[PDB]
Amino acid sequence: PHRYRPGTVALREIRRYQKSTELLIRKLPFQRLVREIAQDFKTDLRFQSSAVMALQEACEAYLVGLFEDTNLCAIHAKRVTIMPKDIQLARRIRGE
Amino acid sequence: PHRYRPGTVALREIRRYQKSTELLIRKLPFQRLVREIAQDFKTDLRFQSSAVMALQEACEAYLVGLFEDTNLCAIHAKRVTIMPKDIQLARRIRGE
Amino acid sequence: RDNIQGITKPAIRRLARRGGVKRISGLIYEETRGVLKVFLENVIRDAVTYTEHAKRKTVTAMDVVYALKRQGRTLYGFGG
Amino acid sequence: VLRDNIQGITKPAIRRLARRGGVKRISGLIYEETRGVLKVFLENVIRDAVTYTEHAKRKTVTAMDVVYALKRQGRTLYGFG
Amino acid sequence: SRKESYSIYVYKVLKQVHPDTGISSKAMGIMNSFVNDIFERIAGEASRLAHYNKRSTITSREIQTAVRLLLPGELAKHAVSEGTKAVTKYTSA
Amino acid sequence: SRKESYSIYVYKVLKQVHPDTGISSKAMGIMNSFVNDIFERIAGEASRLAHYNKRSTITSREIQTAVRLLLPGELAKHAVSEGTKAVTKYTSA
DNA sequence: ATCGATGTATATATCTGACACGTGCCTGGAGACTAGGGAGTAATCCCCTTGGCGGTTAAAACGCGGGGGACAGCGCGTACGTGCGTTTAAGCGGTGCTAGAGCTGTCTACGACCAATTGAGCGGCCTCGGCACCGGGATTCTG
DNA sequence: CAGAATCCCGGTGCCGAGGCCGCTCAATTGGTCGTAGACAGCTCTAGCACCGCTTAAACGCACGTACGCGCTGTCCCCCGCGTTTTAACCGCCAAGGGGATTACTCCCTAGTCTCCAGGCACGTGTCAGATATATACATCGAT
Repeated sequence: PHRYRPGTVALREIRRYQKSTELLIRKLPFQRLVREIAQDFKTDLRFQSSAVMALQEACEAYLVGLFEDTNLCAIHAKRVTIMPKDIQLARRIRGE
Repeated sequence: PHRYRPGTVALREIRRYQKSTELLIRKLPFQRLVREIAQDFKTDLRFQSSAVMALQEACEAYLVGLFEDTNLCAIHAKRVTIMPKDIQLARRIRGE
Repeated sequence: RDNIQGITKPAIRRLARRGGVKRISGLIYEETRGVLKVFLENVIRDAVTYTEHAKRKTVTAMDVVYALKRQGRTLYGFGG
Repeated sequence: VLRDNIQGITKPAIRRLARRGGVKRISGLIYEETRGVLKVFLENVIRDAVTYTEHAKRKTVTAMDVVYALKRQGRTLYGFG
Repeated sequence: SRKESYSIYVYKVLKQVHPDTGISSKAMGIMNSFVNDIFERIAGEASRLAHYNKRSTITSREIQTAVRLLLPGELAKHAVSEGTKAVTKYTSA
Repeated sequence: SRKESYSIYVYKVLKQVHPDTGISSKAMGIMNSFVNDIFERIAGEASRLAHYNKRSTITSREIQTAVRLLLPGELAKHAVSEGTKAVTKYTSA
């Protein structure tokens, strides 16, 4: 059967997800995680349907931006694979 | 004659200048530069004696911080010589 | 609890793909989970503080908008 | 008018600043990049300082105008009142 | 209760720039938030500028200076002309 | 005419913590600017909290929440503890 | 297996003006009374958020063929640092003037506040077509 | 040069955008008058200019070896493909905890005249810190 060489599909996916607009995190797992973390500060809290969506949009934007910055640091070392030290360097330089 | 090996004087200067607190740029050449640039916006400007000092302190602290940041991204490439691309990369990641 | 495991590997891959990353090392996942957890913790602490000041029991979208606004990032589309 | 004074930021001063930052070895091209960066930095601060000066209808630039200009960018400087 | 918004004004402007084009509800909510954002930034800077001069009244000079300080060069260059023309026509009426 | 600064109160505290040390005018300038900075940050945050809830007055509840938001966890706990202690002594005076 | 040429630190006595303090004085915090509207209370309405039953699938988890990337070695030449003599002009100390920051002093143009008025705005119901989802087809580009 | 994957022509049908109607309370015109800041006049701070003596710093230089960069080498951490099996998806129905609004009322702050003392400048002096000379000994270097 026909088989694509390594990386052809990665580029196709890159184009697909750069052209799309939908959310990428599963709604239920995120909602359960939010309800779990909030329990340490105050018990029996309640959340409106739009608050979880606002938190999801902010978190997704933050991670996308951090990955964009990490990609520059990876190319600078003449590597292609991103590694934890690259994230650590980007975060240190950003002053987080 | 007598002659030290490469780098020992550099290290001695590093240990010296991190202990001291004086200014490193000449006061008068800098005052001329400040009166040079300000004239492009308005003529006959005057500067209080302390304003030039405030600008010099801000500029020196800024260059020192930029070089400190540049050094981290320089070591990451397994090099010891800093080069222009390190400054350009640091400024790009800082978002300015 | 195990709820942190709900952010499966494919979701992280999709996020990395949107950022243009072509090849990803297998250790990036635990670091990404650690980075996300502290961000969520930071935002929720502020949101819950605003909720508690109002004597409410339900957390509204305005409290999240103000938390993000204080951290220095502004969100458009949910209110305010 | 001064046709050119930015040449007055000498190579030794730049080396000393890199030394305070812990830089051990410096490439020969760093000097012109550093001059360009410093000039770009100074223009942005001076434009605001002059803007406050003109708004106040004064003719003398004052330390406080620089303090407020620096504050707007988030670089509050302590020591000059 | 009744909630105020600029939605009708945003629609009138859109109909003047593109009579055949329409706008969805999400875009109306975004524009309605963006307007309040810029409003708070300009009013904030005008407030700081008033105290440093010991003045008790905000005037058009404070707005003009705040606009020149916040917006980049070309945008400020056009906006200042728009405001000057508007105030001149209003006073002439 | 007569200016106003915190140099006296800073000196009283200095002589209470370390009765044998003095302070240069250069250090006094930094201590004077530090107080104006934190004062402005807290009053700003308290005003925003009061406006969002549609309240006309600023009370200790606003100050306590602002303190819990601006200061880190360890500084906030002690500051709030002694703030409430002081308020209790004042109200009981 | 080592030792001596260099540089740092530290120990002591002298000078001189920065900071602590004492005298002076004036403007702004405390005492005391008053008015009212802002805040704090319970009751009520009512809507929406918390949970389960059902079921059928979009998506995650499991193996592995095998690749092109990350990592190291030796090799080597030229960019940069170190050591020196010449000479520039900043630094410092002093003299003269005045642009212009700053302040007191005069008064009227501008605004806040009350009241009656009314139409531009928001609340809800209606409707119909750009959009959306589907199928079957033509065309692309990688290999 | 085969063909998996892609882009999109064309049909049905829907529910959201546009549009209308209802009716209220935010915005308008008019009058009153108390005072913030626009303005003139006057003062004297410190900023601008000018000169000569000194030598720390700067330039321009010689030069040699440490670092930046390059190929040859490799071995395995992952990309892409398929099967299992799942728990996430929609969809329909529960129901009372909590938010939103109303009317009551009391205690809290703002606002005012009175008045007297805390802390804002001026003056003074003395000893803390800046300075010059000598040397213990560590470190770096070639053999």
